[PDB]
Amino acid sequence: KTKQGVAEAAGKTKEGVLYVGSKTKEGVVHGVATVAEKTKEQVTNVGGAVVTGVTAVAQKTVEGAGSIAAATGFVKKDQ
Amino acid sequence: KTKQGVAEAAGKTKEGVLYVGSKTKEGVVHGVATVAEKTKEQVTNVGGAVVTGVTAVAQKTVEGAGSIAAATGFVKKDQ
Amino acid sequence: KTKQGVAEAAGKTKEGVLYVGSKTKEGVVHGVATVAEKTKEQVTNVGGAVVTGVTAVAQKTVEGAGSIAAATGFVKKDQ
Amino acid sequence: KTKQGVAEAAGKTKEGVLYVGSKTKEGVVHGVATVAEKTKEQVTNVGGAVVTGVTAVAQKTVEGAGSIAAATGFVKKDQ
Amino acid sequence: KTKQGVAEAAGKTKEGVLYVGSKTKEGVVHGVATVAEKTKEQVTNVGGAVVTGVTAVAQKTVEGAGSIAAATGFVKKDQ
Amino acid sequence: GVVAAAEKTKQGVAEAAGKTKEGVLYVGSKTKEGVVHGVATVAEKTKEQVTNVGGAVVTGVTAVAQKTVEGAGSIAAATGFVKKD
Amino acid sequence: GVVAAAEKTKQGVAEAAGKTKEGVLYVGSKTKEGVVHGVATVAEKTKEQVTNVGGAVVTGVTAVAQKTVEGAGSIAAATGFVKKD
Amino acid sequence: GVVAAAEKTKQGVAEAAGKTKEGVLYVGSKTKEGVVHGVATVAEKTKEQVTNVGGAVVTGVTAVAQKTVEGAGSIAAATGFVKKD
Amino acid sequence: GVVAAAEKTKQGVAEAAGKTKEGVLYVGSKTKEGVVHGVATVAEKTKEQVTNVGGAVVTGVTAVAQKTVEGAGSIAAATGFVKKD
Amino acid sequence: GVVAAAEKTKQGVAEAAGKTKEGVLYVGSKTKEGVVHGVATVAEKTKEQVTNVGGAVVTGVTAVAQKTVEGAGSIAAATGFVKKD
Ligand SMILES: Cc1cccc(C)c1NC(=O)Cn1nc(Cc2ccccc2)c2ccccc2c1=O
Ligand SMILES: Cc1cccc(C)c1NC(=O)Cn1nc(Cc2ccccc2)c2ccccc2c1=O
Ligand SMILES: Cc1cccc(C)c1NC(=O)Cn1nc(Cc2ccccc2)c2ccccc2c1=O
Ligand SMILES: Cc1cccc(C)c1NC(=O)Cn1nc(Cc2ccccc2)c2ccccc2c1=O
Ligand SMILES: Cc1cccc(C)c1NC(=O)Cn1nc(Cc2ccccc2)c2ccccc2c1=O
Repeated sequence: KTKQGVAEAAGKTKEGVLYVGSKTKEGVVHGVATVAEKTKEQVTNVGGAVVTGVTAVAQKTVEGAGSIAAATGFVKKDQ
Repeated sequence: KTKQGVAEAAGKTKEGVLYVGSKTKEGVVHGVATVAEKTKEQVTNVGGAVVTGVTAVAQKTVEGAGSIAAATGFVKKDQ
Repeated sequence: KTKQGVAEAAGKTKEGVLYVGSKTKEGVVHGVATVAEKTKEQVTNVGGAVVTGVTAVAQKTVEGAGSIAAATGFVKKDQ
Repeated sequence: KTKQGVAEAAGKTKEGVLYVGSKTKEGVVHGVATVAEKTKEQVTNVGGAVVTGVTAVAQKTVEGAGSIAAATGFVKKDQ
Repeated sequence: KTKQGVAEAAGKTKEGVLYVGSKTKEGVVHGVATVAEKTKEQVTNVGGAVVTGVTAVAQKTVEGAGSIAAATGFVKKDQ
Repeated sequence: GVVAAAEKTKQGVAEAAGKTKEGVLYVGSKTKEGVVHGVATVAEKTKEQVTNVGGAVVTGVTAVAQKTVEGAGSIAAATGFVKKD
Repeated sequence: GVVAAAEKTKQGVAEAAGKTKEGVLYVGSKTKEGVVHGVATVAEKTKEQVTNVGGAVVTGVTAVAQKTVEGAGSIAAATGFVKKD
Repeated sequence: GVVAAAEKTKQGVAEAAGKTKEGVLYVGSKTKEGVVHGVATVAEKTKEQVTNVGGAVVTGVTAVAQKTVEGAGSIAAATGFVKKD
Repeated sequence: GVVAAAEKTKQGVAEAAGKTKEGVLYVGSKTKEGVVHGVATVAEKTKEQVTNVGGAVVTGVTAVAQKTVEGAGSIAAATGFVKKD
Repeated sequence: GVVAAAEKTKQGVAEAAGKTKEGVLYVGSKTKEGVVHGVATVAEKTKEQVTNVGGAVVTGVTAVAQKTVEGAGSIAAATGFVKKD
């Protein structure tokens, strides 16, 4: 018996109005806003990596070892 | 017996109005907004990687090792 | 016996109005908005990768190792 | 028997209005806002990594060793 | 029997209005705001790593040893 | 006078506008004007008497949602001698 | 005067507009004007009497959703002598 | 006079605008104007009497949501001799 | 006079604007104007009597949400002799 | 006079603006104007009598949320002889 990340709700009544609710959020990206106004961007790239935009990554994994959620704007030359 | 990421709701009544609800969110990307107004972008690329737009990635995996959710704007020259 | 990512709801009554509901979201991309107004973009590419648009990827996998959800704007020259 | 990250709520009444709710947030990125107005950016890159945009990463993993959530703007040349 | 990071709420009444709620936040990034106005940035990079944008990373892991949540703007040349 | 020109190029765009007026636009947005949501009423034994003589009476469980642009929204109006010249 | 020109190019676009006025546009949007959602009523033993003499009475469980552009929305209106000249 | 020019380039954009006026825009936004949400009422034994003579009465459990642009929103209005010249 | 020029380049942008006026914009925002949220009422044995003669009475459990732009929002108004010239 | 120039470059941007006026903008913001939140009322045995003669009475459990732009918000107004010339 083991509980992990469990939302539990219980209610009891006889007469009237009863409301029961449960919510669970795991690995959730919520509410990302970006505004660019009159922005000047000049990029010169020679064999590299340049990142300018908006990146939103949400990952949920079970029994996963060595997982990478996001890898943005990198140069890898492993031998 | 094992519980993981479980939303549970229970309700009981005799007379009236009863509401029971349960929600679960795993690896969810919600609410991404981007606005660009009068933006100037000049890009010169020679053999590289340039990223300017909007990227939204949501991944849910079970029993997956070494998984990568997002890999944006990279140069890889492994030997 | 094992529960993972399970939404459960139960309700009981005798007289009146009863509502029971359950929702589950796994690997879901929701609500992506992008607006570009009077935007100038000049791109010169020679053998590279340039990404400017909007990308929304949602992936759900079971028993999958090494899976990649999104790989946007990259140059790969592995030997 | 073991409880970890569990939200529990219980309520009881006879007559009236009763509200029961439970919420759980694990590895959640919420409320990221970015505004750039009249911003000038000039980037010259030769074999490197340059990151300018907005990155929001949320990762939840169970039984995962060595996992990396985000790796942004790096140069790796391991031998 | 072991409790860790558990939010518990209980209420009882006979007549009237009763409210019971429980919330849990683990590894949550909330409320990040950034504004740049009339900002001039000139970057020249030769084989290095330069980071200028906004990064928000939230990671929750169970039974994970050696995990790294964020690694931003680094040069690694391990032998 | 508004003049835009582009000469001796490979890719060229020349746009000139005298007067411009933008409008309203909605992208991925939700709106709620005059919305009644989630009303629950429980009554066991209610004794009610109404005696109306030339009036406006609104009685019982009432849920009204209204949205008017160039008009008035009323629930109970007992008036008289309404004229427009 | 508005002039736009493009000469000696390979790909060229020249657009000139004197006066421009944008309009309204909806993209992936939801709207709710005058909406009644989720009304639940439970009554066991209700005794009700109504005596109406020249009036407007709204009685019982009532759910009204209205949307008017160039008119008035009313639920109960007991008026008299309405004239327009 | 507004002049924009671009000569002897490979990629060139020349835009000139005399007068410009931006508008309203919504991107991923939610709006709530005149919204009634989450009303719960429990009554066991209510004795109620109403005697109305030429008036406006609003009685019982009432949930009203209104949104007017160029009009007035009223719940109970007992007036008389309304004229417009 | 407003002049913008760009000559002898590889990538060039030239924009000139005489007069500019920005507008309102919402990005990932929530708004609540005239919102009633979370009202709970419990009554066991209420005895209530109303005697109305040419007036406006608002009675019982009432939840009103209003939003007006160019109009007035009233709940109970007992007036007389309203004229506009 | 406003002049912006850029010559003999590889990447060049030249922007000139005579008069500029920014506007309002919301990014990831929440607003609450005229909001009633979390009202709970419990009554056991209430005896109430109302005698109204040409007046405005607001009675009982009342929750009112109002938002007006170019109008007045009133709850109970017993006036007379309202004229506009
Ligand atoms: C709702 C209600 C109930 C009972 C008592 C009243 C006063 C009201 N309020 C109104 O009628 C508001 N109104 N008035 C006028 C003008 C007018 C009214 C009556 C007769 C002649 C002219 C009007 C004209 C054109 C389109 C809309 C409207 C409008 O909406
Ligand atoms: C709804 C209601 C019930 C009972 C009492 C009243 C006063 C109202 N309110 C209104 O009739 C509002 N109204 N008035 C007028 C003007 C008019 C009304 C009656 C007779 C002659 C002219 C009107 C004209 C054209 C299109 C719409 C409308 C409109 O909508
Ligand atoms: C709601 C209500 C109930 C009972 C008593 C009253 C005074 C009100 N309030 C109003 O009628 C407000 N109003 N008035 C006028 C002008 C007018 C009214 C009546 C007769 C002739 C002209 C009007 C004209 C055109 C479109 C809207 C409206 C409007 O909305
Ligand atoms: C709400 C209410 C109830 C009972 C008593 C009163 C005074 C009010 N208040 C108002 O009617 C406010 N008002 N007045 C006028 C002007 C006008 C009113 C009546 C007759 C002729 C002209 C008006 C005109 C056009 C569109 C809106 C309106 C408006 O909204
Ligand atoms: C709310 C209320 C209840 C009972 C008593 C009163 C005085 C008020 N207050 C107001 O009516 C405020 N008001 N007045 C006027 C002007 C006017 C009013 C009546 C008749 C003729 C002209 C008005 C005109 C146009 C649009 C809005 C309005 C407005 O909102």
